[PDB]
Amino acid sequence: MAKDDVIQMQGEVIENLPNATFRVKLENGHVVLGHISGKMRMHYIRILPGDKVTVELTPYDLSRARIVFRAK
Repeated sequence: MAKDDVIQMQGEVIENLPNATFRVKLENGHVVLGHISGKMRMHYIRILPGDKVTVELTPYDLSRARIVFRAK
């Protein structure tokens, strides 16, 4: 199936920063920085270092992605 250049990766949080920003490391070890938003995200969720979450990398670069809900 064809589509944009968006790909969901499975990584774990490594650090936590303000501005609704968070860092997660993929399988290669590289950490990506992004922001978390949405419905379940506005429910005052609990985030901590070591949690499995999904992140969608953008074509802009490999140093900025979108924070997605936890890894199913």
